[PDB]
Order: sequence, then structure tokens, then C-alpha cells
Amino acid sequence: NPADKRRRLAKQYLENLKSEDEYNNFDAGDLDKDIIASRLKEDVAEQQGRVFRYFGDKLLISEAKQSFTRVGENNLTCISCFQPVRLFAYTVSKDLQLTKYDITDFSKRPKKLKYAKGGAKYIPTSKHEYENTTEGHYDEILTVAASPDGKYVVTGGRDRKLIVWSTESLSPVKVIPTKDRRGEVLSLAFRKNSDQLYASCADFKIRTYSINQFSQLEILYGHHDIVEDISALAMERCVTVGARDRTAMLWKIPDETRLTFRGGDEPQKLLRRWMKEPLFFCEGSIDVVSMVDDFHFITGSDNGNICLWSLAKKKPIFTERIAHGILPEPSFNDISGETDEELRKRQLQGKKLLQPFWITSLYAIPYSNVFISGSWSGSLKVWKISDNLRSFELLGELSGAKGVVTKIQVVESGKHGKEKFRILASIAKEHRLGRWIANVSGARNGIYSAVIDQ
Amino acid sequence: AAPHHWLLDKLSGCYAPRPSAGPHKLRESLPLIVFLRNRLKYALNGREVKAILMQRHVKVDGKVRTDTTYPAGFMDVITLDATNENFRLVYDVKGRFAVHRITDEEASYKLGKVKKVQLGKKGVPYVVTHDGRTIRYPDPNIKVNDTVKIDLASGKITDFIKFDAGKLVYVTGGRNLGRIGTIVHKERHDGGFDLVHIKDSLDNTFVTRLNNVFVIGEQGKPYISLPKG
Amino acid sequence: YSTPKRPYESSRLDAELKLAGEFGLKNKKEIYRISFQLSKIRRAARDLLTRDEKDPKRLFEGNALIRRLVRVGVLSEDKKKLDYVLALKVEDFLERRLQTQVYKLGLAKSVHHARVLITQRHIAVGKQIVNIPSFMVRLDSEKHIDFAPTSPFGGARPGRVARRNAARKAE
Amino acid sequence: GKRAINYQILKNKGLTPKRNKDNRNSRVKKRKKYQKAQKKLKSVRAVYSGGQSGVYEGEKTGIKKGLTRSVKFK
Amino acid sequence: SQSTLRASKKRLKHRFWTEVYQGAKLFYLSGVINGRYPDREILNLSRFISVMKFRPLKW
Amino acid sequence: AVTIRTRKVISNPLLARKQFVVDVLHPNRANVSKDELREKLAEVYKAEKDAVSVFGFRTQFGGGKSVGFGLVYNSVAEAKKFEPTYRLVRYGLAEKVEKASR
RNA sequence: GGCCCAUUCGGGUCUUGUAAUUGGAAUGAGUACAAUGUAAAUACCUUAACGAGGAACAAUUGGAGGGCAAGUCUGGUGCCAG
RNA sequence: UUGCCGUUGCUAUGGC
Repeated sequence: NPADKRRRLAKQYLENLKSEDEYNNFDAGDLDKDIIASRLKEDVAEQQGRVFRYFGDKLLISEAKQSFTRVGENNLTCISCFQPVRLFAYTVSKDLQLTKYDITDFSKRPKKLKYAKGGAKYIPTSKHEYENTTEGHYDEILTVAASPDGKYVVTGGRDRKLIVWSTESLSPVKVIPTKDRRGEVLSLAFRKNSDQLYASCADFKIRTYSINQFSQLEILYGHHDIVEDISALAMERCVTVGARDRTAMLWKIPDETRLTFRGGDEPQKLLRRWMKEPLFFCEGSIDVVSMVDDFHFITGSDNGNICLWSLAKKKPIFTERIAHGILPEPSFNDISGETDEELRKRQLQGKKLLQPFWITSLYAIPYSNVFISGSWSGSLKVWKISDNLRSFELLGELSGAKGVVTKIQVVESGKHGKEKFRILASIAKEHRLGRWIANVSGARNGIYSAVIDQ
Repeated sequence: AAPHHWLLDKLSGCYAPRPSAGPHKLRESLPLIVFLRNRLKYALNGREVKAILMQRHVKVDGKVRTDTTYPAGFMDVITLDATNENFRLVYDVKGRFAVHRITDEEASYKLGKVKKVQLGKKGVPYVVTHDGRTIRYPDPNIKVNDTVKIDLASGKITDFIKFDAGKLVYVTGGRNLGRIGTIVHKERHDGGFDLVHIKDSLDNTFVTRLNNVFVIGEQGKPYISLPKG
Repeated sequence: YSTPKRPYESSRLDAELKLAGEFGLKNKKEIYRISFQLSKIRRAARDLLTRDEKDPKRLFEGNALIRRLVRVGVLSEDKKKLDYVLALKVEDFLERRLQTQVYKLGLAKSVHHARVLITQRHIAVGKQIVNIPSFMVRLDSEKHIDFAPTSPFGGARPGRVARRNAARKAE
Repeated sequence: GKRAINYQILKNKGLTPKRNKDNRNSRVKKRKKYQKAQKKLKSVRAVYSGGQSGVYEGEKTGIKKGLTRSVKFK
Repeated sequence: SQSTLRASKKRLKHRFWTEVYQGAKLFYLSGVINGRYPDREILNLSRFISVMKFRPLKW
Repeated sequence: AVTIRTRKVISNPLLARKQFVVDVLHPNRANVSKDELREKLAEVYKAEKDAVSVFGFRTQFGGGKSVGFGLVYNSVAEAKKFEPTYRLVRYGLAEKVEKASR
């Protein structure tokens, strides 16, 4: 048995490498490095923070105050929020408008404050990739990001620019182009409690910036498709996911190194695993992330998977195969064009062309026990991760959001044992990158806010 | 050109620092330059470790002793004034100098193996140790290889640990150098391989010499604190 | 490298003619170098076939050899057998160099345009500008071959000929 | 007043034949002897050029009804 | 440019070697210091003159 | 615009000093510009501009980053005491020439 | 009109040539600001300015074959052979 | 509660 001989010889090999618990167990170099550890400074940014907010089953779920404030902007795309240590929120749309909200009036719907709308006036007079230093967006703003301190919001989209606006007036303070032709930005994330931005640009590139210095730190390379989502916490690590290469990478940005995590679910072995006694299959494209803590994260796929990954395992720890359902099959009055229902039913091939909803938004509350998933099934899902950190489980649903969920994130309130949050979710009737979405089933372009309690 | 005990990285230089003469031997000590500069790294080069030696931060065995190649051997408590650094350095299990950090009431003393008791001149009993502290007047029952406890403010013996069957012993020398556990066996031969034998995690057995072993306390209660992992 | 056995037979001359013309090579030393180390590779894989199944050398060095050949990129992911290392040959190795790859990705119009782009530093894989044409890109650096951002074919400031013509036409 | 040396005393290329600009580069010579070779290959074989370009105009060069350019067995 | 010093050094040596036998001595004098040349360089120049092993000519 | 990143900041009370490694970031600039770097370091930390010092600069290939070794003092007088004389000649105020003979 | 085969007659094939004109891009050797490095200096690394049309900013070495004069030499059965 | 437009509430919904 050749793989048995491989495992056996590898075991003998590791035993021989060990060859080349007592009462005294102290090692001189380890305790010397621990003396240097006692000598050093800056136990602030580099907390390898584990899950210290265990509250998944604690708070209420089923009776949230859900207000779906519809807004008149075609296809809202992103949502950025802010809390100091009054709270503002930000939305941005495919109609080239950024909009500031106040959200701190917690028991009611948010309040519009200020527009900032680019348009055809901001097309540059050059068509030349480094004099892209205009003051507004002329194409398809895809992402906003508020500063952790709140001086600025920074936004960008398919016009390959980063425009950083002031908070108090929504004015463009600085323009930083991405200096090449395909340099469309797709996701932005500040590292927490900082002034450092991580943008993920479709050149298979990740750009980093210091916003209050108007400088770019480091460009870091290495995905294989467009870097569709990004996520960061207080550590200088980052977690990006490229779309169709089906890998999620995490980046030690000062070292400029990474850990890659591929997928790897196969319907052959999965249907055999069920065949030991079923509509589930392989993977299209890993789409969204959120780093839950500094040892784990969660990925949202294109076949409706939500997966939970550790920092110490290439293959994922936990899967959840169907997370928002399978799409309604196309009707017999809109598949075939024959006359009889028998042939128009034969043109469905049974179950072979039922496609699942793909999770287009995922948000893990940082270091907490609970994350929120959203797609165009109409109902957001709330999941909590078990305390042994090897599984998660569906708590409840938030069914007042008709449309695609282009963004989810939460806003905190309450103290250490009694808490209430408003879950913002940007709702559109069209995916945040291309159109591709038919059967617009009662959708509206709005902000689904929910107020969850206890 | 280095020994094994110093935990000295090879990418350092060409000439290795010979320790000067002092209390301990050359083969069982580390100087202050290899202590401060390239082990716990309070310096970067010989110039600035000489600078802090001229500033006189070091207080090994309660005296200053400003010297670069001063041979700190076994359990000389290195004392540094800034950030109240108290360091008792002992042997680890694989031959190096593990420098444990201790506190002030433990660095207020040390212990020492007695080597010989003499009727030297004028009726004065007499005792020496590995740093050579010729202190006056112990009890008559000081055999060889017992353990005195030095005062470190004056020089007097304060406590005494008798060497017998059933004592916690430290081995510094030969192929057992730096082991603790002190009980499987006792065997005093008549000129070599004579010792008390030391256990392991599975309570294995070991052979050493008398002079290459010296007592540190009792079965569970040494008043020295020890590092762990 | 090392010269072949019969270096002047007409099949070898037409071989080197087709190789140097189809891949834009400068002399025979490119073919001879890459073929010398390919000879070492499949001379090793021949011995790995001449030993038997469940041999430790065969198991470990065989999957090691085919995995680092797949990661160089001359061998595809699905053929994980050791006889494909014998079926491997020299243009499978010099299709992997950066001049060939720049032309195939279409940043250049021919292999000679690719060679002069590379030697004039308009091409950077990943982070670093590569400037020698025989580079042997890998399967992960295959998709980050793009124009350098320090170059006018990227988005940078235009070169001396363009700016001197602009200045003289401004005069 | 400095009688500087000139190029024929400096480089000392005494009495050479006329040589080739294509020989002054080893790469361009193999670019232009491969273009010559693959223009000669159209003479010996018939080279697949890429299929039908536009409308089928005709054979453009002639059709021989007497010649059969096919390999007979044994 | 010590680089161009070394480059022109080599080029002069080779062009001198095509005019005299291949392996004649080209000597390098540095800048003049106090009216005349450095005496180290003139010392080993005289060391080169002192061993020359003349061969008899015809005229 | 240059950018600054300190890493692995330890304190040396024996030398009255705080030392760290310096990732200096200059996209589309030449290099570190060490006096301007001492200015930027002396303003990100506290004032002591004749007590902040950097010495070990290595720029990686293609530019952008350079790793240096940063050590910052309190008390400019004890910085003059503890720093070596060649770095004092390079940056600060000291200048003693060696006697040129033999 | 080029090319290919063949001892011969001949055969096979096809956009191929030209010191023809011409166009704007590219940059590298070189010349050089620096800063970095280093006891100091060199070098590596980073890098503004200039730097191509005979791109004369002028790579070789060896081989195969011609052709020409109011020219010269030799032979001898005109005008030829060498 | 918005680009319009409808039911509107004296606030929620649904068609482009």
C-alpha cells in the first residue's frame, strides 16, 4: 500500500529528526527571548485577540425592529459606519452619489445629511493614466470606508481612483489614482483603530495607504483573479479573497508574505459520503470575507457556501453548504416555447439546472460570536459560532430586506452584559459589480436597518 | 573558538572573549561581555558594554566589579540597578547557562559547595567555595560537598545544607551536566564514579563524580527558585 | 551547459533553426543550456522508472519531481505520472521563459518586440522589473506579467523621445 | 595644437571585406534566416496557412488534372 | 570615475600591445605632486628599467 | 511623501535609550534622506532631534522600502556620551581628526 | 518574379522583392545630480538631468563563388587554351 | 423615509 508506506516512512522520518515530562523543563534560549519579551514595548496593536465576546445565544433574535428605509438611488453598493471610543453612516451608489447619514438616533430610521454626487463633469481631459487627479467620480463608485477615528471617509470604484473626503463637509481633500488601466478598486478596509487603509484592486493587487499622511505604504501582489473582498482587524495582518481562483490569502503586510487557503469540495466524494446511506456540488468562486478574530475567519462562496477557516489549517474547518436556498427554477412559460407542458417540463431536465443563491454579503462582528449573511433570498441570516470554534449554526432570520444585500455591518449600543445593535444592510436590486440578476422579486433600493436587543 | 555553555551564535566574529582570572575557572563561567552584549542584549558592541561598565550598573554578588571579562560562574547573582534586574544564572539540561530572573529576597544570598575544611594557622576553622569565599568559623560537621549559604551583605554563612542520602543535588560536570532529580540511587565508590544518582521523567539513572555535583536543597523545598517551561 | 554529441548534423541544424526562429533566441547556447538541464531532469526520471513500485526513492523523489515540475509549469496539474517527465522536451521548457510569455499574453507583437520590451525594462512580473528574457516564469507568476508602472506603456510619464518631440512641437 | 589620432589608427580594422548589418546582430540574423526558411517551406510542402479567409475565390494559381501528389503504398 | 580610469587603462594597454610585442610594459603614473612624480611610482619604474635584458640590433 | 514605520520597540535603561527597526517607505523617491528621516522620527517621537539617530540603512531591490536601525535618546548630553564618535561626526557636532603620520 | 528538387531533359510551387521613400514611439551603453553605504573612501543597492538614426553611439572571424581593362605573362594546327 | 410616479398614514408599503 503506497500511501500507507508514505505515511509510515514520513513518521519514521520525523522520529529520526526528533532523535537528531521531567521536573526540570527550562530552556535557556526560550527564557532569554522571554526576558526580551518582558523588556519590549507595544503590547497594543499586535494582540492575537481570540473570541472574547461570547454572546450568540444570549441576545434576542426573532423580534427585531426592522425598518427598511427606501432611498431614491439606483443600486446602492456599499455601507460604511463609525463609532468613537453621534454616529455617522455612509452609503454610495451606482448613480455616482455618496450620502452621509446620522444613525445614532437608535430607535428610529436613519437620517439623511449630505449628498456628494459625481457625474460626467469629472471625466478627465486627458485619457492618460497618471493625470487622473480630478476631484470627483465619473464611473461606478464601488466602495466606501470610514476612518476609525472619523476625520475622513475614503471611497473608490471603477474610475480607478481613491478620493478621500472629509467627514464634516463631504469635500474631496485628496485624490490618489491607482496609476494603471485596470486598477479598479473593489474593496476597502481600514485596520481597526488606525489611519491605514487596505484597498484591493483588480490588478491582482492590494494597495495600502496612510490616509492622514496622504501616502501609499506598500503594494502587495499575489492573487490570481480579481481581489473581490478584503477584511482587516487591529493587527497589521489582512485577509483578502480573489474571486475565481478559489483561494483566500492572508497577508503579513510588513513581512509581505501570505498564507493561502484553497477550497476543495468535490461532488464525487460528497455524493459518495451521502451514498453510504442530495443536491450539493462543487464551488464556483469565493466572494466575501470577514476576519472574525486573529485566528479564524469566514468566507462566502458562489454556490452558497459559508465556510469557517482557521489560521492553522489549509483546508477549511467547517462548511455550510446551502446558506440561503436554491433559486426558483425558470417557469415553463419562460423556458421552452413549445405548446405542451410535457415538453416544456422536459426542458427543465429535472433538478440539473437549479442554481443556489450566492452569498453576496458576509459580516463577522469583530471578536464576537455571531455573523450575518445576506443575498437575494429576501431574508438575512444570523449565525453564531460555537464556543469550541469548530462550527457555526443558524440562530434566526431577518426577513424584511427584499433585494440583493450588497453590504452588511452592525452598529453597537449598550454595556458589557446588556447590548443592542442595529444591523445595517444596503439593499439593491442588482449585484454590486455587474448586473447579472434577473427575477427582481419585489426588491427596492434601500437601507435595511434592524434593531436587535438584549 | 567558543565553548558550548555560552549559547553563542556562530555569526558573531572571529576572536572569542577569553574571560579574565577571577573566582571561577575559565571552563565553568561566562564573562560580562558575552552576558550583557549577546545573550540578553543590553549592548550592541564592546564599546558600549564598556561604557555601561564604566557607568557601573552591574552589581554581581553585591559588589560592582567593573570589568568586561569578569568570569561569572555558577549562580553569581548578577544585579543591575536600573529596572531592578536580579539574575541568578544556573545550568539548563543541555549544557548552557540558563539565566533565571529572581527577586530581591532571593538575590540577597547565594549558596556554595564547600571544597575543604582546614586547620590552617592559629586554630581557625576554615571553609572555601567555588568563588573562594574564605569565611570564618563554621560548625565542625561541615564535610566536603555540603552547601553553605552566603550572607551577601557581610560574608557569613547563614544556613547550611548537609550532604547525605536524600538531598536535592545539582550536577555541574561530565556527561550529566545540568540535571535535577537527585534520587534513584546512592553509590559512594572509593575513587571514581561515586555519587548520588538522578532521576528523569521516567526516572532513569545516571553516573557522575562527587566534585561534579553539589546540593541545592531538599526533596521538594529548595529555597532557590528555579525556572520552568 | 554542454555541447551535444553530434553537433552539426542537418536535423540538429534545422532543429536549432526552428527553435531560435520560433522563440527569438540569440544563439545556440539558450537551447543547449535548457536542454542540458532537461537532460539531467529526465535522466533522473529514467532511473526513477527503472526502480520499482513502493521503492522509497521512487515514491518520494517521484512525487517531489512531478510537483516541482508542475510548479515550474512545464507539466500540467492532471498528469501526475512519472512517464510524462520522460515525454517532456525542450520547447516545453522554453515556452516558459518570459519573452515567450510576454508575446503569448499579448503585451508584445512578436517575440522580438517581447525581447526588447524585457531588455528595456517595461515588463515586471509581480513587484520586480525583470529585465533578462530567459526567466522561466512559474505557474503563479504566469498571471502577473504586466507592464511596469515605471514605464510609458504602463501609465507612467512618457520617455525622452516623446517629451522632446512634445517640447519641440511646443516650440 | 593636439594632433589627435583617428579611427583607422585607433580601431585598426585593417582591410576587411564588406560585411553584413544582419551579421552585426546574432539575433536579427536568425530572425531573417528563419523567415527565409519558412518562405522556402511553402515551396517544398503545402503549408496550412489558416483556412478560408473570406469568400472562396478559387484556387488562384491553377489546377493540374494530371499531377497526383499523394504517397502510394509500397 | 575610477570606472573610466580602469576602462581607458585597459584600452590603452591593449592598443599599446598591438604596437609593441604582446606583453610589453605599460606603466601608469599618477598626478604630479610637488613639481615631479610620486617617488614610489618612479622607484618601481626604475626597477623596471633596471631589468630589461637588451637584445642586439643590426644597424 | 516619505512614510515611516517603527517595529520591535524595546527600552534600554542601561544606555538610557529606546531602540527599534525602521521600515522607511519612499514610493517614487530615491532613498531615505537620513536628515529628513531624523526630523520625521524626532517629530513622531518626542523632540530630542540631536538625540535621535539611525545608522543601518539597506534599500531593497527596486526601491520603495529600506530597513534601518533606529535608536532614540532622551538627554542629548547622554546621547553624546553613548553614541560613537564616527556617527557624531556624521550627524551631530563632534569633529576630532586623527594625526596623519607614518 | 522569387524559391525547391534533379546526372540529364526538365519538373514542383507561390506574395515576393527593393543601398525605394517615410513616420512617430522605446530605451540602453555613455555623460552625470545626489542620497545611501562605509572609520573614511570604492563598489553593490536607490536615483532626478542629458543621451540614436550611417540609430557613425561605426562586433568580428572563417568559408564558397564570380565578374571586369585599348592591362600583363605563357603555350600553339587564325579569333583559342591557360 | 427618495429619482419619479400609486396606494398614501394624519405611518408603512409596490411598480417602473
